[PDB]
Amino acid sequence: EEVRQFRRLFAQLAGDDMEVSATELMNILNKVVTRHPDLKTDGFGIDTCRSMVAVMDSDTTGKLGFEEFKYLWNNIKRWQAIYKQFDTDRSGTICSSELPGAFEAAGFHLNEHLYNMIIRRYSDESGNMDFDNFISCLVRLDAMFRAFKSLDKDGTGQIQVNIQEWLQLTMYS
Amino acid sequence: EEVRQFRRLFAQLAGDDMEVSATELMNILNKVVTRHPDLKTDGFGIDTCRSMVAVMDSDTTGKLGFEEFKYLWNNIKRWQAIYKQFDTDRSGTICSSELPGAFEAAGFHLNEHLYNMIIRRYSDESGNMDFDNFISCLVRLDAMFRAFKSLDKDGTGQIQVNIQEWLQLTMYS
Ligand SMILES: [Ca+2]
Ligand SMILES: [Ca+2]
Ligand SMILES: [Ca+2]
Ligand SMILES: [Ca+2]
Ligand SMILES: [Ca+2]
Ligand SMILES: [Ca+2]
Ligand SMILES: [Ca+2]
Ligand SMILES: [Ca+2]
Repeated sequence: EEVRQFRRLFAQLAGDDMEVSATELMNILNKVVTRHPDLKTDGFGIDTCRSMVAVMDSDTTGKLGFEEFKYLWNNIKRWQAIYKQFDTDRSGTICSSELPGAFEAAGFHLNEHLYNMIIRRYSDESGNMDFDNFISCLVRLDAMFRAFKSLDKDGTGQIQVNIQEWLQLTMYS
Repeated sequence: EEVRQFRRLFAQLAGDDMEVSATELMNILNKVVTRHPDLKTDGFGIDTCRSMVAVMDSDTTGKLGFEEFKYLWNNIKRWQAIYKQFDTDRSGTICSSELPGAFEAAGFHLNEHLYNMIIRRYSDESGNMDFDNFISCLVRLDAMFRAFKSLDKDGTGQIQVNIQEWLQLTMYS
């Protein structure tokens, strides 16, 4: 039943070219946030959505196919539940003191230095991160751990990255 | 005279913390585009501006100091002139056939594969790129070349990193 329902959701979202564009993704995510008054956001904007699609577009078609979209969408569902669970003051936002528990719950165990860098790059002047910023961050963070793992074939925790690979991974993002 | 005028522009823009925030950068860049009706754009948005500030924030204060802002602003000026020069049909946008000349004029030599990625990430469905997208792309592209070259002083074409280093280098919206 869930497999059939998800297939229908994808079919209706993707439309006539059978892939999910940045605009299509933006529009469905903004529909989600309308339904959840407990998620504070200024909206998912197009630039943020083009970045999400690029970092998830493993076959470089420009758009998200069934499996690419499935991976992203199920992550967003999980991360949404986490954001609500770790917003322990109901601000509708994740503050700097809430952030480590939320990221750790999502399987990302970072250190103070890296949390500080995340807050600086993604959170506002008060140290608060809203829903679109949080989802944009996690999608990227997950992709960057996955890219590292794919290059660390010998399991040493060091990767060698050539210039071409570097430009692909940073620019198509 | 121009040194004095630029110092005044920065002082008035940066205000009471003497650094330029993503919001302050957004506001001045949108003022620029108002003055140049020959540059087509849907505006500089906040997410794009937060990314620009982060990639330019080499002393990790969160905002752009005098020298950081000077380096960014002078790049934007050069790239704006290039955009007008390589828009050889006066559309107010850079098409896929105008892009290589514009990037080459800005010093960047990329393979066909990378251009295809950049056009998918930054250009519209017709292959046309607007002004904010063009500037956002070049600021990132320049930053990513500088980051890599700093870590490959030898010119091996390869860098070695651990996960912390990787995430510091790549966690840029
Ligand atoms: Ca579609
Ligand atoms: Ca794809
Ligand atoms: Ca909260
Ligand atoms: Ca936001
Ligand atoms: Ca300021
Ligand atoms: Ca700074
Ligand atoms: Ca043109
Ligand atoms: Ca634009």
